[PDB]
Parts: sequence; structure tokens; C-alpha cells
Amino acid sequence: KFESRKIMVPPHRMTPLRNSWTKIYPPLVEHLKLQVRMNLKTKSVELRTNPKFTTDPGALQKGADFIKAFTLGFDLDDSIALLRLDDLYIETFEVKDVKTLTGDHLSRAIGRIAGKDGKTKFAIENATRTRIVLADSKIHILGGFTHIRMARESVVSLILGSPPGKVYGNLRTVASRLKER
Amino acid sequence: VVDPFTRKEWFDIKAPSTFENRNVGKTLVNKSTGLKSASDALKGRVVEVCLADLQGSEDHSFRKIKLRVDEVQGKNLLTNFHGMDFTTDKLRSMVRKWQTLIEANVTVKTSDDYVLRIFAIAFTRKQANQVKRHSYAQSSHIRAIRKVISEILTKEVQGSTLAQLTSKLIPEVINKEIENATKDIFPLQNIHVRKVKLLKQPKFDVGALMALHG
Amino acid sequence: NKTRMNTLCDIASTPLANIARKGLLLTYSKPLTGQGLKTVNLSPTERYCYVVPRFGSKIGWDLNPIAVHQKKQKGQWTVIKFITRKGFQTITGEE
Amino acid sequence: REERKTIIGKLQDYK
Amino acid sequence: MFREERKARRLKKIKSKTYRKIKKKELMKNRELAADNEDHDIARAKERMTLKHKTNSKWAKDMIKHGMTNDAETREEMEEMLRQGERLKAK
Amino acid sequence: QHILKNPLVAQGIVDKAQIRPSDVVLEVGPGTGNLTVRILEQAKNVVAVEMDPRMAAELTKRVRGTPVEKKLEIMLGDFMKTELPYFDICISNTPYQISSPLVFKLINQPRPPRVSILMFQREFALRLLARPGDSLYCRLSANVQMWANVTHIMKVGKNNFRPPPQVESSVVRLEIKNPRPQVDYNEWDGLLRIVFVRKNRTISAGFKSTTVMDILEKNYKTFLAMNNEMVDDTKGSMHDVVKEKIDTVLKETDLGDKRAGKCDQNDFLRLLYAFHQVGIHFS
Amino acid sequence: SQVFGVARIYASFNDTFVHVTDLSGKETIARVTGGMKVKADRDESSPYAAMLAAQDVAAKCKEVGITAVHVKIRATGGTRTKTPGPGGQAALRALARSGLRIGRIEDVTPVPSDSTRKKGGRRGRRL
RNA sequence: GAAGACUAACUACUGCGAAAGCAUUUGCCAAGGACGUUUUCAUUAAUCAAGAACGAAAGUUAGGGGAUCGAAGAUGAUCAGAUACCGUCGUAGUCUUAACCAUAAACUAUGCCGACUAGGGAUCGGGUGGUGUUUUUUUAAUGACCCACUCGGCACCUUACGAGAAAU
RNA sequence: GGAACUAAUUCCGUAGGUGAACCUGCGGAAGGAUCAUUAAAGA
RNA sequence: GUCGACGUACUUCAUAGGAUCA
Ligand SMILES: [Mg+2]
Ligand SMILES: [Mg+2]
Ligand SMILES: [Mg+2]
Ligand SMILES: [Mg+2]
Ligand SMILES: [Mg+2]
Ligand SMILES: [Mg+2]
Ligand SMILES: [Mg+2]
Ligand SMILES: [Mg+2]
Repeated sequence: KFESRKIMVPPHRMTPLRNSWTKIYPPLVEHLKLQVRMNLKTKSVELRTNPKFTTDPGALQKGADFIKAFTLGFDLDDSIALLRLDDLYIETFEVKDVKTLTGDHLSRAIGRIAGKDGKTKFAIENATRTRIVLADSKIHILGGFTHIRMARESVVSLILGSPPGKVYGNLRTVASRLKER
Repeated sequence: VVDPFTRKEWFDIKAPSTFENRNVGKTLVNKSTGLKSASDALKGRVVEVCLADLQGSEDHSFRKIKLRVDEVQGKNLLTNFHGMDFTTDKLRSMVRKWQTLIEANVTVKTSDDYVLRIFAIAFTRKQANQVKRHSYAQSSHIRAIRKVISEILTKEVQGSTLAQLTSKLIPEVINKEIENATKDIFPLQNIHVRKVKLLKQPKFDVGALMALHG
Repeated sequence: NKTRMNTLCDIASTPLANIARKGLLLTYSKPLTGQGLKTVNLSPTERYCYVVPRFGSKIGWDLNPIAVHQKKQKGQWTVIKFITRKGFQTITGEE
Repeated sequence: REERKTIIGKLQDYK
Repeated sequence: MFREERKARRLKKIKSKTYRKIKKKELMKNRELAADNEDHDIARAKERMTLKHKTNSKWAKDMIKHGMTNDAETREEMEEMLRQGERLKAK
Repeated sequence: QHILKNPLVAQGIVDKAQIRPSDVVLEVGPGTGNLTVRILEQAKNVVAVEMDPRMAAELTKRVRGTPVEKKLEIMLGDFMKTELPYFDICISNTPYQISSPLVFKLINQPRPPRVSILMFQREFALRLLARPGDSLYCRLSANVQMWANVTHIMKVGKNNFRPPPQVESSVVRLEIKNPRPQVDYNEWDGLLRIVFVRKNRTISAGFKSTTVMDILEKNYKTFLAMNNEMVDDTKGSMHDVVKEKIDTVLKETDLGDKRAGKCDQNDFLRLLYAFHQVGIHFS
Repeated sequence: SQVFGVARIYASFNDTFVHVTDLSGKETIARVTGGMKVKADRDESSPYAAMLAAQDVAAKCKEVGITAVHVKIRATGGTRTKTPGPGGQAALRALARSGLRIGRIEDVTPVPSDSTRKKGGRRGRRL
């Protein structure tokens, strides 16, 4: 029942890991009964469940999901939400997986997804209760399964060309028919 | 109307000589009926073992090995070496922006005449007072490094049979030789070999196979 | 339906945010820019930027900008000092 | 028009 | 330096007069919020010497004389010119 | 849904139809009767076909107390699923997605009309009225110009429409030949489907595809088996024979080199006859 | 001591297949999909359906001899998306919460040294 | 195992080319700019009606190939909304050899050659300097960096003394 | 048939278009709203 | 032929901005 994981850390998220480690190892050790160790000599977090203390078998994968969601780019508190609840998944896709774009066309596509001052991105998060990080081109979405399909459908309607005002309007309609349920 | 796991009989896969944890695991066949004997159904499987789980180590957590069953005796089935590879997640995590990627392969025939093709990867690096931020090479260096790597792989394969090549691949000696012989040209971090794959196994020769687990 | 706000005091620009920093009455934005408003870096972890101060938490608004000089402690540009306009012109001349 | 009519008769032949 | 230069390159390529117009509007707002007659009298003197902001200028006389300022956007631009000149001539 | 607002193109559409005082007008898709009432003045009996019972109710409200109150029937439902009664000219505004069905349904009526004034999208109408050799000569033009004759009337520009759409429209007089000629339909259409797939490559190109030679081999076999004449030796499957057969026709009638979007109707007749003469049929 | 088998989790839009084979790969001992466990077709790919799938497989393989699995999880790959969605990780979670021992998680999607066209055309497919 | 395309991440609109354009290794063939030069000729030059070479993608002629995607076509659905208007098979094409065609938002919506006008930090190529660092052979010597300079490129910032109605 | 007996986004080039108030294939453009992280051979 | 592509001729649509006063 002694078991482990080890998940790697890309370098742009290695400063914020060793910069926010103090809030990470506690709610992995007491609340979860789980034995962290971060290797630096291969740049990777490692976890192990120790057979004595632990109760929940899903603790190990709960922690691995938590650290990995911090790895892909989501801030600390959001990853904590992944640690607590039981209904949270991440879906990742690309920009070349919708429509093959390159050159300047791709930097303008990321400009429409992100909006000025982040506004358009935030709107998609706020009216869908999901959290989006938007990497180089790969786009990552965290939420519950139905919500992330709503936010995936808005993001993909933004890559293909539709302007952003249309997606605010359709977004608030989606918000109406979401909040009632 | 069947419940097929009433008739299948477990066997167990044993690694070759040149590994520490010689035991690997179990596998299913079918019962050895007359009219389709079992032994003629085992004799081509390939098995993937991640050689940490085959050498007790843990810095071998990448580098899967493929072992091929070639012989069978009395609920032991004896294996061989089919090839070697990296796990895709290490490989995705080496390759980064603002540096250049040198890769090389070669085709080479061993002493025991196994024709096999062997790969190699290397990346440049920022010498430790470099300030400018990328360090690409100048592509007349890269042909020099590719020629060096290819000459060393060609030389160092075919002065060995297969078992010797296998146990030159476990302690990663080829990495250190590439590293030494290629640092007057360019700095070059992160040398590996990342794949090797067979193309022509020669002819059977039971003597070698039963000389491994002898 | 007339409302009756009793005892007033009337202020505009700096001393609100001087004494709105005292709690979580006030936060900020990313630094703003253009010409005459360009963030300067004295170091990798120290800078001088014009910033507009936000005041309303869930529904609120913003004051007038200020040449705030800040540093980054444990991964956040933590505001430190309220440099005025001419001091910011000097400190952006120097770099 | 004349040519058309003769050919349509010859197509009546092979229906 | 490299991150700032990459940002400035990608923004330098965007010339699209609504985007530049928006950025200029909110800039003039922030300039006014955040950041003497003699300079005004010199400016008025140069403006009366020069008469640069009236419709005898080449751009404006071109637009007017070829019925092109009935479209209301170039009329926006022409009125903006005229009021800027009128700001200068005020005393 | 658009509305022909112009009150002067409406009258011209009507009086070009040359309505006699003893006609039965079919008037497909009447709208709100901006157009209909003129037809009620000039025809003995109108048969309007409609799908929106809101429009039908308002339209039958329009004629109340009017002397023409009893000379108008309304048939509801989808136009392409009714049984039209006999009708004697046809006047049509109907939204354009039925523009290509409509035409062939009129051509394939029993006792077709005599003249019809139809409104179409500009590029569609310019397919219909395009002579051989133009840029727009398509398969549609070769069909419709076999069984009918199609003549422009005017351009209806797009600002006579509420709301203004993006495409320009045309008014077109279509008039069915009488008797309809005695070539088949399905043979004519099979041949035109084949040779007009790629409009500007030569005709022998269209008889190279392997789908097509499969189709013709199947048809030739089924024709022989219709006459019960058993089959010879073929080096591949039967298309072998068919192959040289086809080539021989495209030697004799010369047409195996001209390009099918420049060949007028008599050339398709000669090709059809030559394939019929050597035992090939297209449906 | 232990007996190991591999659990291959194909995680497509429109399903999740939980397969459990031996080390060798050839002999299969337990396939269930997500489609066998919800008869609504709304949601063959829903995480809940994946959970039920994985629980069934874990039970069936525990009734054979097999106490631990290495997991190989893959999305469609090819010239479509390349990363496991939610269906695969719901199956993975509900497989670890089952008394099986899991070791050596990896991810084998097929990734091309660039390849053939993608379905959809010049204008991108889904919206 | 076969087949035919394509060359992901690295990958930076940085590098090269008159433009269109060019991204797996290895060799062969011929070409090219910049740099270096106390070589050589000595006005041989700049721009160009006529004339000529090349000219993405689509497209035609005649062979080859035909994996993938797929104008036309055929079919499934047409379930209020389609917000979430598409599924399935697919001829031509996509690939290639030999001839055609000669067009693009062929974009910097910006003719070519020459001169002058300001401050900075970076990057690619070449060269000069340095009792700087590593690569040590055992100290050199190259190579890799660092610093200063200089010629020639693609770009960026700040200010105009300048220009514009303004964006710039 | 009957008599009954119960019941209740904007475009450029090119090639096509037979459910065309417009649609599609291929190449190209912006004259189309950049948020966040970023030394990790940090030998 | 209330036909098309042009070539001439003509028509028409897009005009308000700031300041003060009520
Ligand atoms: Mg010329
Ligand atoms: Mg071409
Ligand atoms: Mg071609
Ligand atoms: Mg051909
Ligand atoms: Mg297909
Ligand atoms: Mg030519
Ligand atoms: Mg171009
Ligand atoms: Mg031109």
C-alpha cells in the first residue's frame, strides 16, 4: 500500500513552485496524510502514500492532480479547489487542433481569446465557473464536465473567427440557462 | 458459454542475464491443446519493462526496454533483447525553446550479425558565464557534432556482440564518451541515445540464448 | 425618500489612498503606460510605475493614478512608496 | 432545327 | 529586455485606426488625471502667423472639394482639426 | 422572408404574364397579396399556394366584400408535396431555396403551363439563360433548355426589398415546349451528369473515371440480359469491350475531343444516338 | 508476490475504453467501454460513465489473479487532439480508488513527425 | 507488412533568396552576399519604352501515381433555436514527369540609385584588440563565452531640431 | 356494400454550384481586442 | 424583345461642430 507518483516541473513553473511551496506542503501533508518530497536533482515533485497514516485510497491521485494542475499554469487557490472537491477536471487543446493557423494569424487568434486587459478571457470564466489558462498556444480549462464543455464551445467559437461581441452575447444567454439549473 | 479464464494457464517472463531483477512477471496463453499447442503461440510476444523495475534503480525511470520471448521451458519462457526507448514524457520535457536540437542515427551491424539502428540526441547549452540568452550553434558545428556522434556509434557498436552492447547501454557509457569527445567543438548538454531498434535478427543459434540464462 | 448623510469631510486625490492602504479598502491594477507613464526598472525586483488605485472590492471604482515605487517580495510586486510626479521624472531620467 | 428533328426520330427507333 | 521587445514588435505591426484611436483616447484620459500664459501666447501667435488649422490646407481642401466629407467619419476628422485650431486661438 | 416593396415592379411582373380573361393562374407563395389582387382582376380564377396560415388568414381577409372574393382558392402545405390542380399560367415569388425544384416540377407536370413569370436569384437566372460557350453554361442550362425556353425580363435590384438582402434578383419568363420532345428524360440526364462533371475538360476525359466505367459496364450487362444474349470473354471485367466501344463512338462522331461546356444541344443528341446505336444506356 | 497487468485507457470524444491486458499486450482480460454502462447516448463519454466502466473492470480483473496495473492512457491522437480529456482521467481516478495497485503511469498518444491532412477543410472543423 | 503524402516539438516572422518562396540526414554539382586586402582594370556607371528569364494557389494537354483531405455529385437528418446548420460515401483535384496559363489583400495598402540629419540597448554575419573566464596536456592552440570597437543586414525603444489633419 | 348487437468577422485570386434571399474547395491578407508564467547545466 | 456587356449623358443619398441661454 506504499505507493507513489512523481510529476515533473517545467522551468517557467519552477520559480512559483519554490516561491509558493509554503502553502503547498501543508494541505498535502496533514489534511491528506501524504508524504511529499521534491527532488531538485531531477526537477520533479514526488509523492508517496505511507501505509500507516492514510485512510482515503484516492488521496494519492488527489494530490497528483493538485500538483499537476499547478504545473500546467493554474494559480494556487484554484489547484486547491482541485484538491478538495470530487468533480473537477482539466481539458487541454491547441489552436492548430481547431483550425490550422500560423504566422500572424495565430497571434491575432490568441488576441481574440484573451481580449484586451484580459476581459474576454475573464468573461468566459465568470459566466461558466471555470478557470482558463492560455499558454503559448495550448489552452487549458479547469472545471466540471458540463461547464468545461460550455467554455470549450465558446473558445472554439472564438478561434474560428467570430468576433468577441457575439461571444459576450451568447455567453450571457448561456449564463442565464446555466444559473437556473 | 465459455468463461475463458477457466482454461488459460499462467507462465512467467524471465529477463536475460544482463539485468539484476531477472524475474519480470506472468502471462496467459491458453491450455496446450493438441491441435494448436501452446508453445507455438508464445514465441513472438514482446514485453515492455521499465528498466528501473528491472535494475532496481530509479534514475532509470525513463528508458523502457522491449524483451522478446524466444524460448519456453516448463512454465518459464526465456527472453532476449528487442529494443530500447525513452518514455514520451521525459522526451517532451528535454526539448525547450532558445536552444538547438542535434539528432543523429545510424544503421550498424553487430558482431553477432544483428542489424540494428540506433538513435542519439543532444542539445546545446549556455556556458556558465554566458549572458546572451539562447546559444544556438552555427550549423557548421552541428555537422561536426553529427559526424562525431555517428563515428562513435558506428565504432562502438560493432566491436561488441549484443550482450556487451546491452551492458554498455545500461551504465550510460556512450553518453560519457560522446560528452568527452565533443567539447572542443561546442558545449552540448543532455546527451542520450533515446532509441535503439532491431531490423534483422540473423538466425536462431540456441547456444547464445541458453548461454544468457545459463 | 430623501437620504441624510450627516457629517462630512471632503477630499480628492492622494490622502484617500494614503489612508485607504491601511486595510483591504484598496488594491491596484497592473501598471499603466503610454508616454510620460512608462514603467522603469531599477533592478529585476524593483521598479517605479504609475498605477491607478482600485477601491471597490464586488462593485467599485478607481482613483487617480500615482507614481508608486515597489519591489517584489515572495512573488508579488508589493507596493512600497508613493513617489510624486517630479520625483518620478527624475527617477526615469536616471535610466 | 431540321437536324434535331431527324435525330429525335432515329432515337425513337432505339428506345 | 527581450520580453519587452517582443511585445513592442507585435504591437508595432497593428495599425488599425480604431485600435490606435482607442489607445489614444484612454491615454489622454490617464494623462489628464495623473499628470503659464506665456506658452499659450506663443502658441496662439504661431497659430495666427501660420493659419494651419483651416480648410485651405491640402488634406482638408481635397476632402471638401471632392464631396468626400459628407461621409461622417471624415467629417469627424475635419471637425476635430477645426476645434483643435479653435482651442489654440482662444485667449 | 423578404417583401417586394416596390409598387411598380409588381405591376410590370403582372402584365408581362399576358393573362387572358379565361386563365387559371397558379400563384405560388403569394405573400401578403401586394401582387395577387392584380391577378384577381385579370384572371377568372386564382389558386394561391401558401404555407404560413398567418399570411393565409390575412390574405383571405383582404378580399372580403371585394367583388373578387369568390375567385381565389388557397392550398396550404409544402409546395413540393401537394398535388397541383390544372393551372394555366404560373406566377411565383417563393423564397429561393425551392428555385431549382420548382422549375423541374413545372416541366414535369401533366399538362404543363403555358407561360410562367418567375423570380430568381441573379446568378441562378443567369445559369438558366446562358447559351453554349458562355462561362455559365452548366448542366442546369442544358436540361432546362432542352425542355423549355427561358427569357429575361428585367433586373430587380436589391433595394426593392424589405429588408434589403445581399443578392440581386431577376424576373424570368419560362415557357414549356409543346409537345415536349421525345427524347427520354433519364437518358438525357444520365448523359449530362457524366459529361458535365468537369465542364471545361474534354468529353473523353469524363469517360475515363472508374466509377463511370463501372456504371456503364453494369448498364451494358443489364441491357444484354434484358435481351438475353450471353456474354463474351473480357480481359478485365466487361468494361474492356465497353472501353473500345466508347472510344469508337468518340472517333466517329468526333465529339471525344470537344469540351462539353461548349457543345450545344444537337451535339448531345448525336452523342446520345451514337451510344444508343451500339448498346449503351444511361438509366 | 504481486501479479501485474496493463490497463489501456483510450479516451475519445464519444467514449472511453478501459482495456486490461497482460504485460505482453496480446491476451486481453477485461474490456469495458463507457458505452456499456449508460444507455442514453447523450453521454457515452461522461465522467460518470467512465467511473462505472472502471469499477466494473477493476472488479472483473480482481476476480482473475491480477492485483496491480500499469496504466497507458491515450487520447485519439493521430491528426486530432493529443491529450486525454476528462473521460480518461475520471477512469484513472476511479481505478486508483479500487484496491488495485497502480505503478508507472504514462501517456502514449500517437504524435506525428508531421503527417497527413486533418479533416475539416481550410476553415476549421468544430464550433 | 505494403502504399503515397508530409517533414511536428526545436521554431525566433530571427536566417537565405530578384520576387513567388525555402525546415529530416548524407554526398555531388554549380552559384551567392557580407567581411578582409598597401591586388587588378580605369569611368567600364544610374534608371529604363521594345525585348527577355522566373512568377503561390487554382486551371488545361499527355503519361505515372492515387495514402490522406476533398470543388461537383449522391445520400442521412430536416428535431421550436441551429445559439451548438451539420453527418456518410466521394469523381476532378491534391503528388510527379513534359508542355501550357501568367493571375493574388503578388502588402510595407508605401518605385529605384546617391547625399545629409540623434540618442540607446539588443540580435545575425565578418574582422581587429584583450597577461579576462572555461575547454588542460602539463602551459599552450583552436573552439565556446565576456568586454571594447568596426563594416554590412532584419527589427525595437526615446526624443524631435523636423513632417502631418491625425494615426503615426 | 348493408342491416345490425354491444362499448368507450471583412475580403483578394481561382475553380465549380439542380432544396442557391447564396454555398463550397485551395492558396493569401488584416484593412481583426495579448491576459498569465518565464535562468532551473539554479555543475 | 419592357434582353446583356459596354460607351456617352444625367439624377440621387450621405453636413453639421463647439459655447451660452431655456
Ligand atoms: Mg516591357
Ligand atoms: Mg502552379
Ligand atoms: Mg495543379
Ligand atoms: Mg492526369
Ligand atoms: Mg472521406
Ligand atoms: Mg513563361
Ligand atoms: Mg505573400
Ligand atoms: Mg494587379
